[PDB]
Amino acid sequence: DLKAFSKHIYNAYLKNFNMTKKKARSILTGKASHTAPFVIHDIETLWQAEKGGLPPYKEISVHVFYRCQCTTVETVRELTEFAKSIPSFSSLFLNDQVTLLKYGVHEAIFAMLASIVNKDGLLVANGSGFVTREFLRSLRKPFSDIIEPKFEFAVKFNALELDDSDLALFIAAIILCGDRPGLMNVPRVEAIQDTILRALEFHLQANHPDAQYLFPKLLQKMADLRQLVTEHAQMMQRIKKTETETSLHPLLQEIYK
Ligand SMILES: O=C(O)CCCCCOc1ccccc1CN(C(=O)c1ccc(-c2ccccc2F)cc1)C1CC1
Ligand SMILES: CCCCCCCO[C@@H]1O[C@H](CO)[C@@H](O)[C@H](O)[C@H]1O
Ligand SMILES: CCCCCCCO[C@@H]1O[C@H](CO)[C@@H](O)[C@H](O)[C@H]1O
Repeated sequence: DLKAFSKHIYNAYLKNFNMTKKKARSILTGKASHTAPFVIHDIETLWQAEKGGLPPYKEISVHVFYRCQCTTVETVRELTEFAKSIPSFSSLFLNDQVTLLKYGVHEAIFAMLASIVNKDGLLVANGSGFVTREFLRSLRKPFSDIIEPKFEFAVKFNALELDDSDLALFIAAIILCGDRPGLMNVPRVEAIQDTILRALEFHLQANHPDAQYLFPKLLQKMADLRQLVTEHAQMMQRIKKTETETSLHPLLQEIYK
């Protein structure tokens, strides 16, 4: 049953991800709690944020880079358990599960990223802090170059105004993608992806009645995410080749192997 298929993915989304877009958006607006997030806009406030774990300190731009690794790695662990909560996904052999996570987590991460982003920055520390975009721009290359492209995508992505129910299905479609290199059972995954996209279109018709061309637009965003991630990978291989003092989390090294 497709209606129940969708609802199961929605529950897995709520059960496995720390913050919903509804949570984040209320913070970024200021309705939620009378204590707004602590703004990190420069070195001082960055230091104050740390006061109130990671590899040896090298410098500020690299410190930010490590904080980013921690969030990506943490989000990978949530995507893994969210995917595992999808019965269709757990029926695949374990190696096929790894292939899809290896080549899908980053696409899923930059799509979820938009939920905690606005034109001015993003949330950190579970909504307790807000890092400004101008500050992340002030970092030295190539760390400023690896951050700014995501904001440009996030702002155009938020213009679609998806709610958490849309995103749950949207993320499952990104993970269950038959195009990944080295997949063993392509037709199985192709079928699963087709069921999700069908349920996604069915969902959007109900959830966004007066939103036209929303489904083809999201398919275009999926294509955009492949471009964004591929560019991100090149910049990562740049850091690995030119930033000797910058280490990489082993899990991410396996993804970029
Ligand atoms: O290849 C990989 O996967 C690793 C390299 C990723 C580097 C690029 O990361 C990004 C690019 C654009 C936008 C956001 C991010 C990082 N993310 C965060 O949520 C996030 C977390 C913490 C801080 C932050 C905390 C305290 C002090 C200053 C900080 F900057 C900032 C952003 C997204 C999960 C990817
Ligand atoms: C199901 C448990 C037994 C699984 C044994 C099959 C191992 O396959 C390996 O899967 C990896 C991606 O997942 C690839 O990177 C490797 O090249 C491939 O050799
Ligand atoms: C939690 C899983 C998400 C992270 C996936 C990382 C997978 O890395 C790959 O694992 C394969 C066998 O495990 C190796 O054959 C590949 O060389 C390696 O690139």
